Amino acid sequence: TKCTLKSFTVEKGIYQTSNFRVQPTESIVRFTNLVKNKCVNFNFNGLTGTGVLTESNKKFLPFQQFGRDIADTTDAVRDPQTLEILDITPCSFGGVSVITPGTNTSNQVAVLYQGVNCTEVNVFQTRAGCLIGAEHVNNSYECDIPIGAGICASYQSIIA
Amino acid sequence: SALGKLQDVVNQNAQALNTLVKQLSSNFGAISSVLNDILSRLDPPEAEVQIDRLITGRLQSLQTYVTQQLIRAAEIRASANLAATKMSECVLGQSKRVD
Amino acid sequence: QIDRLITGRLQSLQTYVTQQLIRAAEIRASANLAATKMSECVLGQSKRVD
Amino acid sequence: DSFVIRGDEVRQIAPGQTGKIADYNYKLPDDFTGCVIAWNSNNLDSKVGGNYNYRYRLFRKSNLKPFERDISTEIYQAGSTPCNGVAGFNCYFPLQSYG
Amino acid sequence: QCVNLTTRTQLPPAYTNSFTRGVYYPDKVFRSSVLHSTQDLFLPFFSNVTWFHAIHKRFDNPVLPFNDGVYFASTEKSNIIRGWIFGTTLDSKTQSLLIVNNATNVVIKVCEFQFCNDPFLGVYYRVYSSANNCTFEYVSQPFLNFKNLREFVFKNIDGYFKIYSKHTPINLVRDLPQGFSALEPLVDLPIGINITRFQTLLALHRSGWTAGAAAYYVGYLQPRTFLLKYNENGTITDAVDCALDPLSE
Amino acid sequence: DSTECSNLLLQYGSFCTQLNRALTGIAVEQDKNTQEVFAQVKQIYKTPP
Amino acid sequence: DSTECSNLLLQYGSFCTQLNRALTGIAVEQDKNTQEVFAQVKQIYKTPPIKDFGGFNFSQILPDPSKPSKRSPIEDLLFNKVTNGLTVLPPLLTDEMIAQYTSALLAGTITSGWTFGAGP
Ligand SMILES: *[C@@H]1O[C@H](CO)[C@@H](O[C@@H]2O[C@H](CO)[C@@H](O)[C@H](O)[C@H]2NC(C)=O)[C@H](O)[C@H]1NC(C)=O
Ligand SMILES: *[C@@H]1O[C@H](CO)[C@@H](O[C@@H]2O[C@H](CO)[C@@H](O)[C@H](O)[C@H]2NC(C)=O)[C@H](O)[C@H]1NC(C)=O
Ligand SMILES: *[C@@H]1O[C@H](CO)[C@@H](O)[C@H](O)[C@H]1NC(C)=O
Ligand SMILES: *[C@@H]1O[C@H](CO)[C@@H](O)[C@H](O)[C@H]1NC(C)=O
Ligand SMILES: *[C@@H]1O[C@H](CO)[C@@H](O)[C@H](O)[C@H]1NC(C)=O
Ligand SMILES: *[C@@H]1O[C@H](CO)[C@@H](O)[C@H](O)[C@H]1NC(C)=O
Ligand SMILES: *[C@@H]1O[C@H](CO)[C@@H](O)[C@H](O)[C@H]1NC(C)=O
Repeated sequence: TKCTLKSFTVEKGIYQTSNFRVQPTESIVRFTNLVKNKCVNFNFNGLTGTGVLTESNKKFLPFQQFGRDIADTTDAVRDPQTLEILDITPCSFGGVSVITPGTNTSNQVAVLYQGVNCTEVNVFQTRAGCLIGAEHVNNSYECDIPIGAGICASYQSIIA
Repeated sequence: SALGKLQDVVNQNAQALNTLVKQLSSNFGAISSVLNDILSRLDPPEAEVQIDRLITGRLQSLQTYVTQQLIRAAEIRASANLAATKMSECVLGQSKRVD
Repeated sequence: QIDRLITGRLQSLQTYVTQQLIRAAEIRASANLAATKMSECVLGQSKRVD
Repeated sequence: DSFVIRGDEVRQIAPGQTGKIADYNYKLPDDFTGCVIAWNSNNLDSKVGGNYNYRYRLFRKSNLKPFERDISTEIYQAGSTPCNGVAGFNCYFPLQSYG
Repeated sequence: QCVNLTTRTQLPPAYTNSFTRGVYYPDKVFRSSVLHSTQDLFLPFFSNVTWFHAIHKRFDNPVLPFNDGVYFASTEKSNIIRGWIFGTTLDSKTQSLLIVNNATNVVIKVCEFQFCNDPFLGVYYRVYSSANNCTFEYVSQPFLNFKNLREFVFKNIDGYFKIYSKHTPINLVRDLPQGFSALEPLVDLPIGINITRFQTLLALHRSGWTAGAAAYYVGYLQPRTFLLKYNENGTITDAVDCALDPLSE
Repeated sequence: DSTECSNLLLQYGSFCTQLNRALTGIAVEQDKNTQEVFAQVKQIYKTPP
Repeated sequence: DSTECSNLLLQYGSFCTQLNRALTGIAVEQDKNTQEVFAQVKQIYKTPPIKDFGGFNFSQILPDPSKPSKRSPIEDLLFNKVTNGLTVLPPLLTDEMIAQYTSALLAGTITSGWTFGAGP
């Protein structure tokens, strides 16, 4: 956060500092074996990309090979070896935000991975994303540092 | 058409996001709109030029999107300031202001 | 050569459209003010000072 | 950097060139600054019986880095059969001399 | 072997309306419940398509310019239409493409053939004389009141020959039925040759000769934009011609 | 009227559509502004003679 | 994910930082807009259980206990009638809390007049 803000003192707040990427683990070329449910680099008949290949309920017509959504992005594909339909979910990219009080007060921080489930990264799951380093409490206070979706963080340790 | 004002904002935001996505399919004068195809078909001295063309086109698209988002944000901020004024003066009190 | 002319003219047109949008926002604010004056000064008597 | 090459290979002493001595003998970076100097030396670096003192790397597994020198006189495996440091079928010396 | 057919009856060619036919899938991409605007060689809606008959004495086998693509509509019963003749000069000087469907299979050949002036087949109850230099041969599975409707689209793009086809069960007696049916892509051929002229291949019925009852329609493909509707199951159910009228525009 | 220029311009995508849409929005906004300011009555009142 | 593209993109400087900062300013501005419009009371008021308002009926604007969303019938109808590096940040105030703020404003203006906007 100090590196991003170009300052040695950080004011109390939430600062988006980095971009979480689910790194591709394997390379699947189908024209090797096929690996599903993982963020892999797929190469299907010259069409390459990175994604999670899951089972699809979309029934393609026999002449069709790839699938596109409204925004013309490839979200469905057919494996050439075995004629099955696979959904290509994009890997869980997210924004890494750092929630901290003032450095005059404390050096404790919490990390928010925006729009990322907590199983794909004091760990709490919010609709905004996964918050690591903040203890979730059942009490309600005024909002000090906004997290989102009704979640706020404060220092009293860091609580959400 | 009762709730057209909110639907226009939703449609404009969705259409701007869709246009920003569809700008990725344009090559902007390069041989292809895909970076992988350029990196696999050409050596780095010419792939650098083609990637530079794609970079400047996509950067121009992103700047255009951010600029129009800022203009729409100013419009929405004006509407929200008006809504806060109506909340203070029409709901929290009785207003003598005509219309 | 046409690529250079196209990028220059497209930049000029984008600059013109951006300036027109900002001026349109200013004129819209002025028109909203004028509609408020039409409602509150012409169609009624206003207690608002100035 | 001083060396002796052929007459047709002087185009390969340049940034961003694809070629044979560019890949396996002498590579220049894409951001190279400086000057390449070439002059004919048929009167000095040639013999009527054949001047074989100048050698080039005919065979290598991979392209060089910029400003990388390879003087290793190890054998090359040009086939499926391993060579075990001995010349033979599809086993060639990497350094061959200009005639 | 060639035979001149000298028992034809002179009649001008007919014309009729295309309605909303001739649509095909532009690519191999599945689309679900979305509207896609595409610029390609399409057949114009409600266009003037040339109508040819085979009835007894009518035997319509002329040579027509290919242009940028060919839409072939066939109101067919008993399988009289068997194949097509593709080329530029239709002689041994150039290389020509032959499409035939005999009693067993379909044969696609790119060779230097000597075409007859009147090529035909025959069924008992003769299309070339020579073949010199062949470069491509491809044997495939058979594609096939008027009971059958056969739609075909032939395109020559970048040396690729695209054949799109659709089989439709109809019960209309004379003209083209009014409806919507998108043509699936059937086969892409790596031919890489120039084609500017085509000719239909018919089959005779012998019991001289008799022509079986068949009717076919020729339409020409033009570069235009279509707005295609894709349903939940991914089939094209409706289309809009962007250059037909201002409403569809 | 240069067709080569338009063919090269199609490579840049929907910039032209965006600019036309923005200008159309401004154009309808001006009529909306005049409608909001001046058309505040649905009855055309007349002074006595 | 192209590293060569990012290496060439570093030549253009801090354009990406400016775009992200402008979008972040817009994103916090939206939450500020919602805060200014709806969070005008710091007391959450409730209507009495007996809806005896001298014949005045507010059932279409008061929250419906039968609905799980705790919205008014009018608010429920309004919510039903409105239908690559990109992320959508959730709003700070959820629809339930905005509905709760409107419920507090309605309860204040029904039970207390304009007095709650100027003091106790
Ligand atoms: C069928 O008729 C055609 C046209 O009348 C014949 O083609 C001609 O054949 C003669 C024979 O030497 C040539 O001199 C002409 O140049 C041909 N004309 C054209 C336009 O090519 C054809 O030969 C006839 N078939 C048979 C079997 O005789
Ligand atoms: C207040 O208004 C509501 C809604 O108009 C009334 O509820 C209706 O009551 C009648 C008979 O009691 C029913 O037939 C309707 O179906 C009800 N409508 C709804 C939407 O529930 C209610 O009676 C009114 N009075 C009070 C005291 O609540
Ligand atoms: C089709 O063309 C013929 C002449 O080629 C013409 O007589 C006829 O009227 C045309 N039909 C339509 C529907 O335009
Ligand atoms: C059909 O044609 C193919 C090749 O031309 C041939 O092998 C086959 O025997 C033919 N069948 C009949 C029934 O003529
Ligand atoms: C084509 O056929 C003719 C006649 O058989 C022959 O003379 C010629 O060499 C052939 N051309 C090629 C390229 O084989
Ligand atoms: C294709 O054939 C036509 C007619 O014979 C001719 O005009 C055209 O130039 C040919 N094209 C090529 C590329 O040979
Ligand atoms: C799509 O397919 C399903 C079969 O699962 C069928 O029930 C439905 O009617 C089809 N819809 C259309 C529009 O064809």
